[PDB]
Amino acid sequence: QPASPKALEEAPWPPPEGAFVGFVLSRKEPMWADLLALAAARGGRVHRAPEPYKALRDLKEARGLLAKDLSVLALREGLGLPPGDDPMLLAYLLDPSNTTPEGVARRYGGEWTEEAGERAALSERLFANLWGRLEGEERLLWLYREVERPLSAVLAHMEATGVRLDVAYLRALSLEVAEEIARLEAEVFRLAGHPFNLNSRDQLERVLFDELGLPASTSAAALEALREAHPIVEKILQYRELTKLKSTYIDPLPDLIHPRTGRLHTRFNQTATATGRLSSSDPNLQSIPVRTPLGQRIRRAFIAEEGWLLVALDYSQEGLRVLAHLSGDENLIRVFQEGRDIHTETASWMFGVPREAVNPLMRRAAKTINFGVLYGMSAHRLSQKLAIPYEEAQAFIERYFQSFPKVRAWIEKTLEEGRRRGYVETLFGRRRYVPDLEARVKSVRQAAERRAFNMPVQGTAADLMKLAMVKLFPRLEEMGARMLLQVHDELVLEAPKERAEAVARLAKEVMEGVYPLAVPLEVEVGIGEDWLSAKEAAAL
Repeated sequence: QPASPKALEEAPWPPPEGAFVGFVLSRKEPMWADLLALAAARGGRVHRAPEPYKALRDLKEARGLLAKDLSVLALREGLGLPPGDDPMLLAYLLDPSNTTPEGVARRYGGEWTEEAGERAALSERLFANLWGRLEGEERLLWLYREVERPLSAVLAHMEATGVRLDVAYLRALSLEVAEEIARLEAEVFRLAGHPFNLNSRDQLERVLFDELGLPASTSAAALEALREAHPIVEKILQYRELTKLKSTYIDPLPDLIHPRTGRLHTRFNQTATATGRLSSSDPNLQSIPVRTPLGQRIRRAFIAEEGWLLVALDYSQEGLRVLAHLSGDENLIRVFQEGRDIHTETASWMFGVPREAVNPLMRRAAKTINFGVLYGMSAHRLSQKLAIPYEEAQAFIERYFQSFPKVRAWIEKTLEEGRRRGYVETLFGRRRYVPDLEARVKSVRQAAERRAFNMPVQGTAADLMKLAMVKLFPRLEEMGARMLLQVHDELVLEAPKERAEAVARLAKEVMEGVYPLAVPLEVEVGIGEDWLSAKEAAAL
């Protein structure tokens, strides 16, 4: 028989100052959860709270794994318990593949279990280990102290505060989408010659392959191939598209209004993504359509409290400004410095015509490359998007890199340094490991290259936004305003109607002045009763 493992020593609540917390929720969403257990740990000693909710009052901060989530629940219960140290944040800075407590425990030692005392002891141990791993990493430590750890309190406020929704609007939008779905379904039935359950894979296989005799398997991948093969496949794809938007971004939202707050509590996570951008859940704001009429309409459902207004701020051409800075391209920097329309000025440079001779077609081409260049868009993709011959796409790309040669040089150098070193870095020194740059299979290596030279751009953009949020938040609290949402290049605030103007102007200032680049940062801002209106004002 084996020796028994060391047990945690246990002492009475409350714990001493600086203790690490562990906690178990009834479900993962803290705004919707019951706090089932609360423990704290210090120097191989664990303190279990007899009634969790009362025990929160004894803590000066939430220090441990998922600290932000405990802070959100505290805020829901009317208690201002700020998140402090969280080993998830350390692990994520060490390697952004570290996104879950179970993964971090597996990698760096211990085990993520369902018992609050063990989670408290795990938190303590993980912090010690990961803090040790970050010794002599000055830039990562600075990012931790100045961005990541303060940002966790900002995220707790956003999630706990939530956003008001227009339920009547959402019902009206739902009906409109239902009408379109019904129209498409009816067409599909006519083309098939009989009704069937469109959502049934078996029934749909019969129709496509056995009845219509289309080439032979009913996945979204499969139907994409056949999209042009028969008019019915196009209709099925649209039906699936609309059904998904309705069931993902429209119908669930009213049920996510919390009965106690009357608001939707979007869940924000700062250790979830490859690039370091913040991610959202319930809803995933990033997946709301941007361009389509339906996508814009969903944002009209997000409204301000009575007597308040939303303020929507967004960085203009954030990625391209970062690329100008990182590449040091003199021509690209000059475009931004001189403050003229970036895409027009780009077309002028590209086509060797004066800006006054730049036509819509030229501007559209310049704009497509200005966005595609960030992601490694191929000449083939460019030719498809502009509906021009491949050869002409190639010519445009050459004109672009003739105008902006250090952009091409920067791309090449980033991949070269990435191969040599095994990682790429943001401006603030966040590293992402990119082992597939040396992968044999050409397919996978090019996909890796695109993700690699994008990380400095999008990762830097994320860093700038996160620092802006950290700098802005206490100024907003002073003014009696709120920070609600972040997605893409954009930040949404809520302000008392009479303070909305002053909030907008201050937020624009803070965001534009967050960090000095070789080019100015530019932020557009709009004010409105709903998010879509605020965005429409900002684009005006």
